[PDB]
Amino acid sequence: QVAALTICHQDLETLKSFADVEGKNLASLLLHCVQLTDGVSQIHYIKQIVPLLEKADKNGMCDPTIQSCLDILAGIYLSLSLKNPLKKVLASSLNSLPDFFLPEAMHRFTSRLQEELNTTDLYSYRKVTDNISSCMENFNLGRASVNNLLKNVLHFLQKSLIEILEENRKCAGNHIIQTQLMNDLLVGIRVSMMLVQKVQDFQGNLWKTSDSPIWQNMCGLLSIFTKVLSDDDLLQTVQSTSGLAIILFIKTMFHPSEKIPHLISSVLLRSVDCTSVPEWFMSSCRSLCCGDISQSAVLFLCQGTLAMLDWQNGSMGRSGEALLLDTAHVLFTLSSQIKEPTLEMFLSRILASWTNSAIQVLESSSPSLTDSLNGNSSIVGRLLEYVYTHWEHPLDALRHQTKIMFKNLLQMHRLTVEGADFVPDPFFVELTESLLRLEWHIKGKYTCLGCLVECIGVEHILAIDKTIPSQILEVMGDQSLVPYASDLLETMFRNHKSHLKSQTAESSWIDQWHETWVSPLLFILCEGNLDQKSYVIDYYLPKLLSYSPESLQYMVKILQTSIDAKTGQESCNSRGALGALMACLRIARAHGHLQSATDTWENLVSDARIKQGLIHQHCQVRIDTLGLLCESNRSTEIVSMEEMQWIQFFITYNLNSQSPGVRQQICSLLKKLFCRIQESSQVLYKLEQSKTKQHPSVSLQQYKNFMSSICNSLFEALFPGSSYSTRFSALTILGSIAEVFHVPEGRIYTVYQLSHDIDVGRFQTLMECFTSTFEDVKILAFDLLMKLSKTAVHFQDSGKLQGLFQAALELSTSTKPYDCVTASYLLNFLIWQDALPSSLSAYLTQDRPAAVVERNTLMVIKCLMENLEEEVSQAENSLLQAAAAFPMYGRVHCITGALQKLSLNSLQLVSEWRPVVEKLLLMSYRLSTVVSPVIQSSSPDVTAQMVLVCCWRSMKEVALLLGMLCQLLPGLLTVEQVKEIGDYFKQHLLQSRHRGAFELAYTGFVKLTEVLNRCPNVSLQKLPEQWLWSVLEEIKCSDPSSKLCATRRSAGIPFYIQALLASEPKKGRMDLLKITMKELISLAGPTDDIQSTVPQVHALNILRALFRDTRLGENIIPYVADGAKAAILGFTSPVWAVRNSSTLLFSALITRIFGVKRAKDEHSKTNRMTGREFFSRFPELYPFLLKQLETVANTVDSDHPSMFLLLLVLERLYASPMDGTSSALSMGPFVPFIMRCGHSPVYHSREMAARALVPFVMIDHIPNTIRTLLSTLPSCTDQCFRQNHIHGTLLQVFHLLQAYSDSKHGTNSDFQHELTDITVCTKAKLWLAKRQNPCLVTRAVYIDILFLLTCCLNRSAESLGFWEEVRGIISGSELITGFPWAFKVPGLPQYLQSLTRLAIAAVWAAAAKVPISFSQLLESAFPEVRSLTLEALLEKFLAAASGLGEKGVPPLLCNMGEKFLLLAMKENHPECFCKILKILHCMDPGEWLPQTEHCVHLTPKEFLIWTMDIASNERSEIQSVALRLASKVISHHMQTCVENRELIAAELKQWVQLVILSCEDHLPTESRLAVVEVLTSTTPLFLTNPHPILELQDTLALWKCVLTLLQSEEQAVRDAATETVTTAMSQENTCQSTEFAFCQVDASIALALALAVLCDLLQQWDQLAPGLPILLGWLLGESDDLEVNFWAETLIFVKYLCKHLFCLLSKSGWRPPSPEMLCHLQRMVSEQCHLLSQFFRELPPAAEFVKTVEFTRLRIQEERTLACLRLLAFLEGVLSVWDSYAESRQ
Amino acid sequence: DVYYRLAKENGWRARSAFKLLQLDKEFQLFQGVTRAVDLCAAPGSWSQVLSQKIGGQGSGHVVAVDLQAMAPLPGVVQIQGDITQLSTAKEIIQHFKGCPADLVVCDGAPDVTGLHDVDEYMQAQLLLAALNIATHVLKPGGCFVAKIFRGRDVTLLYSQLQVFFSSVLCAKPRSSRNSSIEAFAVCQGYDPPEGFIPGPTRIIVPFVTCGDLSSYDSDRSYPL
Ligand SMILES: Nc1ncnc2c1ncn2[C@@H]1O[C@H](CSCC[C@H](N)C(=O)O)[C@@H](O)[C@H]1O
Ligand SMILES: [Mg+2]
Ligand SMILES: [Zn+2]
Repeated sequence: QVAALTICHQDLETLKSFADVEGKNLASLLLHCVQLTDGVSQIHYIKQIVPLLEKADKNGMCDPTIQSCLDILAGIYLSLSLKNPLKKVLASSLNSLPDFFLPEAMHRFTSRLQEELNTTDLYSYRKVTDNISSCMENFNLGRASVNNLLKNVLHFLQKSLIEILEENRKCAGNHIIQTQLMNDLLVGIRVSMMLVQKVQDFQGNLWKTSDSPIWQNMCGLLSIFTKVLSDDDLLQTVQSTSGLAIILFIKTMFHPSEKIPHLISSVLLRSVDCTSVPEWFMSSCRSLCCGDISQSAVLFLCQGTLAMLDWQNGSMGRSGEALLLDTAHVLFTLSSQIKEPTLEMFLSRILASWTNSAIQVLESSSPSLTDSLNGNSSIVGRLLEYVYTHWEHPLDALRHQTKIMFKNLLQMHRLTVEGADFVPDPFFVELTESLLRLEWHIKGKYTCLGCLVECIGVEHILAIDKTIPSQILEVMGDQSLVPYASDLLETMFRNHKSHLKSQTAESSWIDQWHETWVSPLLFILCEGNLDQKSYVIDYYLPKLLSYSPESLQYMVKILQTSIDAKTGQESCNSRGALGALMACLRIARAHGHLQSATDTWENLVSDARIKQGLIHQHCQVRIDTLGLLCESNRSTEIVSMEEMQWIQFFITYNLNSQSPGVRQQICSLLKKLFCRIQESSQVLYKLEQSKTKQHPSVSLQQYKNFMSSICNSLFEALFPGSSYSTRFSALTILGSIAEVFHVPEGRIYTVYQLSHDIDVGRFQTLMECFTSTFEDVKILAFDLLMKLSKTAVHFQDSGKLQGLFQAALELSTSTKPYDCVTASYLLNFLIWQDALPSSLSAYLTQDRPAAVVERNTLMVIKCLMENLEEEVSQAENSLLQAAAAFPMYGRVHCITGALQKLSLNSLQLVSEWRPVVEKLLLMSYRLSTVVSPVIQSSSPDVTAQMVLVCCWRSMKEVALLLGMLCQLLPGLLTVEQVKEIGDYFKQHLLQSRHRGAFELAYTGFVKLTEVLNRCPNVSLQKLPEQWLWSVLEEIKCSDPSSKLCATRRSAGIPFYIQALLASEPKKGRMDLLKITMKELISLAGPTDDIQSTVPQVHALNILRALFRDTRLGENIIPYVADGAKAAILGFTSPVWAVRNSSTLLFSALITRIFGVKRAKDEHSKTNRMTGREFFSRFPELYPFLLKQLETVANTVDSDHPSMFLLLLVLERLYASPMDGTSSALSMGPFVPFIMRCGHSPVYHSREMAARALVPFVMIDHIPNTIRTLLSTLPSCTDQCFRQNHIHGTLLQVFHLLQAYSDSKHGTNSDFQHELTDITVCTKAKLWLAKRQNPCLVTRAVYIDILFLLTCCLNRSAESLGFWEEVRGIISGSELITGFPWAFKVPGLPQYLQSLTRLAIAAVWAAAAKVPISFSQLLESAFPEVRSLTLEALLEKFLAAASGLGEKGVPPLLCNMGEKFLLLAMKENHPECFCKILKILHCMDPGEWLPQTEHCVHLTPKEFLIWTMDIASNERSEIQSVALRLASKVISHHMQTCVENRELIAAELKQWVQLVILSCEDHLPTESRLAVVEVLTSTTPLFLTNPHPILELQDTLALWKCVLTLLQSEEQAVRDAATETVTTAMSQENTCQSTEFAFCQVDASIALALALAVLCDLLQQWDQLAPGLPILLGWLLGESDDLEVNFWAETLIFVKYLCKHLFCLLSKSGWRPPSPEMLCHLQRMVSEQCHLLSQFFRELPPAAEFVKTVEFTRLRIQEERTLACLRLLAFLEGVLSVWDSYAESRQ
Repeated sequence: DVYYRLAKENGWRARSAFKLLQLDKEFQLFQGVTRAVDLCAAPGSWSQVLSQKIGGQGSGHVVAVDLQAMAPLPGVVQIQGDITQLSTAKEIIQHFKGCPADLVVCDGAPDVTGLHDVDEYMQAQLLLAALNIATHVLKPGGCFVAKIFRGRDVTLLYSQLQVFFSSVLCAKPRSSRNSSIEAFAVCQGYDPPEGFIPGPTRIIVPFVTCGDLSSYDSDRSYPL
């Protein structure tokens, strides 16, 4: 879009006085140009302007016609805004004027500019400044003009700036006007800087005399700049630009140039002597001298110093270097004082600029500066401290600037040590080693290592540790670390390739490169876990393939081999090879690399491989194969026939994907495919009309057929009862088709049009998608219907549309809470296609389609309003029937939904829209008054629950409607109405007293408040601040008798405050926040008054919300510390409420400070920050915390303390591993107090102190700390024993030892000596574990320490003495003796567990080379001793038997079958019984089943009966374990002898019934997992047996279990069932039923494959005759015969079963012999058809919308019965019932 | 989940009702209970379950108490007040002179913040108050069910609870969110200390109020 050129009216005659009818002169061209509208031919004539002037280079004196022509050109140019490209157009044109005409144009354009400069309108100043700006850039016409008018332009700039400042200070209160004025100031300052920089007049002195007008204007400008810099109520951009300008002018205006660096230096140091500066400087820059300038002023001045001075070439010399160092010093001083967020961002930018300037200076500097700027200097140390403190700042700009600073620091050091011999500098090596000590979750580690890699080369980092690539790849399974790891790895291998192609110049280097970077990648791709695979494919693999595409050939050859060897074995590496190959090929094709070969290759992909990938079990493989087919580098490449067939195959099965991400990726790739079809069809058409390949008309026909069949599939996927994912996918892909093929409607040819394929019935189904319970489906259907052409009344007659309108009106008043959504969508559809009935024209009094949709909206809204008014009146009469018959919220919802679609800002019938809005507000208030008393209070054939539903839904709808109406930009909304709306929101949301109307009103109020901010009326935009003040002074004198409630976290007051604070412009000014936080922090402070509790309570309730709101975000940081103090000081208050509020606020503060949790469980170090970062961000907490800690420590000895919160904070701070300098704030002082906190008489405090002490101790100091901590324990003969002190000391040493063990485990070899010292110290005080110690808690902790020591000693190989001491501990324990007194002594179970762990450790130690034996541990009377022993035995057996690992049971557990067999019958503790059964399952039945006869007096058969009885009765994990055991026993019986099949028959039937039982619900997921595992293990025996052992009913029952679990709602069961299906299809007699043998497949196709295998077996067993009745009974669904499921569709099973039955009967021609067997089926099916006709008859009109659930279930049953009729009719060729039902229905 | 629906579909005031029922069929809480106390029932779903399973006989007496107000039920007496306050404890115990309650349930929880240590602290306070009420009311061998927050360290709570009860079990029903760390301690067989009144008490009561071991401390070397 362009703006039409305009001209001055009185110029017309002026240009008419020189025009000519013939049109020879330029004047006629001007006439032709000005009288136009298109801004395109004007441009052409503008070019031809130049030749017209060129063709008159003979006169020698400018023609007056040409004079007036150029004058009018100048006037037009100066009247053109900068948004118009024509302005630059004629600028460029006049740039090429002939040299003869220059002087007159100069003079006259000068005159025009001069008279422009004399304007005095304040708001016209911006245009003049923009004109001056334009005359500078590449416009030779204006450059000379302004060069001739320096005095005038400078005077204009000065006066304009002064006047704008005055107006801004006068227009206080309105912030839009102020914003415009600030922008004008900014453009003025920038233009002034441009002028000074870019005018060839300021060079030389030539004007520095005091009398020069230029000099005086410059001094005035400098004074204005200083005044605006020192100001603080302006935008910070203005002040920063002012500082730049100040430095530029000082540099320009100062005659003794060599003294400029010194003078500026003093100005920065605030040490300027007022008696030595020149007089003009003192006059203009009085603020700069004589002190007292803000910190922002100094910040911006040093910014300007760095930016606007010549640092290169050493022009400023030694004084320049001194200025550089002084600026660094000033910046570092400011860094510690600045706390405003925006000022911190500015300081980061300025520090990065300082590094740039240091680079430039250092390139030619003096040797003295080298010493002061090298990497070991103090300045660089401070810079590194800044970087380490700030790389993880919340603000993104901060972090980016820190990255720049770090890179520049390394460059500075390189420049300083250019006298280098060998590449690896000691500084770089030390930095690298220090960085490599950080954890891999530290995000700054990656960027810093990348910079270092580019500095010193990756070969040295690899030499330090050559497993780094693998370590980086192992974190790639965690998203939000993937980008950093990917970038680091990319930097690494780019550098490595550049290094290998160095001196060693051959071709073999690539091999090494491959084995460094590709082989680990292949291993991850084939065998990594799922998340790791997805993230590596999405983020890392494209980078590697793009950088080195010739590596693709290497990868494929490796993967293809691993594929083929798979067929040799009929391994995981051979199993993941297909997915990796598909990922590599998809990436290669999408980037156009060597794989761009016309159906994806000649031989890389085969039909079998592609079909296997497209249907694979892993979502990633399916997506990668689909992407290989769908997306290509060339956007118009032909889609081959093979790709079309594969895509149809894919669509058949992949419409029910459950992951929303997977579904979205599928839809996007399909859209890409449709775009390719559309774009290549145009190429085909072009070739066709252009009268190897296949005659493009053939390909066009193929495209048409393909698109038609795809649409057929998509519309088939909309069957009744279809899942949410399948409707979502179908509607998404249909909408994508409608959008993609809607392109060439302005064109001539289109290969496909969706509208042609839309029948009446397909339109009916699309509208019926409005009844889905999910709003996403409603939205997608609405969008698709709107995208179609000729749809409104083409597909619908008037009567049926009237029925639809009646249906929507009826849904708007239904008691079901979500029918109103359907009614709203239906009504919007009728409105936006002009399908409303004609009677609705009777509501209003009387092409622009906006006008007709507005009229329709008005009519429907008026109808709804009439109904609503009547219903509200009757509700006022009596609310019972209103809740029962006509709840009023449906109409309100429909009205709001109708309004939501309009553009409220651009209505056109305001005369009609005003009274309707008035009535709407009145009825909203009436309804709210009716239903609110029921919602604050309790209740006043209609239950109270539905009354409450009506009431709160009405509340919500009214709030949303008011929030909608607030967007009319108050006009249709008067100021009184807005005030009343705000009052309504305030009356609620502060008096609700209930959860309702807290979050209900908040959304509407937020909408109103944002609108109120953006409003230009001044009287309205002052409302939020006034409301904030009102509520604050309400808070102070709360008077607990008020309506405000303390429960529900507060009386909605936090929501009110949040909404008011939301009005503040984003990052704009945030002045309400400062006031609110000052007042709330003051209120929450300690109060002498007892009555002052409630104001202190609400504050902590409000503050909490303010500290977690996302909008306040980084603006709330400067208050955190204060808030923290409050919380902590509020934890010691005697009142309970203050402490509870303090706890909640402290939780919010912890989340705000340390961030959201990064992983579910471990929280190793993911939410901790170093002491340096924490105490740099909140430096006022270091004294406070320390002081507070000391206090509580001194309370411990001399006795609700706040020890808990202090320790909880302190536990999340650790010491920085790469602490280049010693800890400046030195967390060390905390250690003595933390230790003393361990002597608290509260268990939790002792535990917390033990946990918090760990981060504050260096690892190398842990041994000495442990020794000195142990030395404080009392010896056995001492006389002072304090149990709390001993327990705390023991907890501390236990946690310290645990931390010590988890490091220095294999890294060191010297810790053996330290461990020897530790164990000597522990042996010195072993007495606390024996029976002399009376309390069991202390014994337990000491025994835990001993056990940890045993674990350490075992893996680290004196020890003999330790072991005999441990044996002495165990032998004398109550584990052998027993507990004498029958009193529940504290700590007993914990003590028993500790003893048991130590005893088991002793037993293993003795065996591997005895105080107690496994045999007599298992006989102890304490269930927990038995449980621990059984757990140890179970893990041994599992690791030795199930997960063999080339191992066997240890020799000590060889003959335990009898023992466990006896225990199983003896045990009564369920938790141990389950473990006993698991152990029995783990052993070979051939070794313990024979012994069953005499050990427990049971034959194997009756033992099996016993196990099945257990499995039938229990309903916990023991059920699944018992089922597994019974199945194992049965399998053994069958596999040993052939005589068992006849003596286990009844047991086999009972087992089948048990499996069926365990398949059902009310059982844990483990039961169904166990069923699937059992069936998988016994497929070749009970499922695909060539000669079945069970009866046919039992075999089919097992198959039915498999099929019903394969449709389970939960993913693990489905995956396991697919594994069962793979086993079933992979058997010897079933390898031909399908083509996916030995393939793992998704559940969707697994259902079909299982049915295929079952039918093939039924034929193979030759037992089809009694089989068909059962399968047809499955088809009928005997369950009904008359919570939503996100995966299972009934009709999918019906369709697959019917299709395979047809295929079986066709290939067999089975022809049932006896009709009597099927006669029963015909009887029941005919009865069902009769009932279905009866039910469909008595169903009200438009039942698809009024009776959706009944209609849907009837339709599903009808589809079942029709499928069964189709099969029966095929078999009998009773089609009479078929015909009668077809006539009754159709 | 599914129980949020089933709470609205059925006559249950909240989903939490299904947590109580699923704890019967696995522990047989309602064996012979006649009078029961309900602590911290926000809408009253647990009170409703108890009334329908005990008060269905007719003589069942149920006392419910909460910090907020509740809609009254037939056969249940409601009390509004902080069970931490001594006055509320006294007025609760006022209902049980003579015949003691056979069952005491506590569903309370603080405003769960998300980080689990503070939740354990606050829940420990609430459980101490609930345990005080229990020991002051229910008959020996009785039942005490209490919501707990299973975090990293739960040994102390189990140790303290084991002292007063024969059996203590930790259960997570199906209705409890799998992401949530809540659980239920079911305490079977109220077995109060012999010398305990609402010797042994000097060691138990300090340890139950807090992990106070300042009863085994001595001013002379321990006897052998
Ligand atoms: N100190 C205290 N005194 C009394 N009730 C408390 C309390 N702290 C928390 N609560 C109560 O604990 C409950 C948290 S959820 C309660 C759920 C309820 N039992 C049900 O059947 O669904 C709320 O009722 C809250 O009021
Ligand atoms: Mg509500
Ligand atoms: Zn002075």
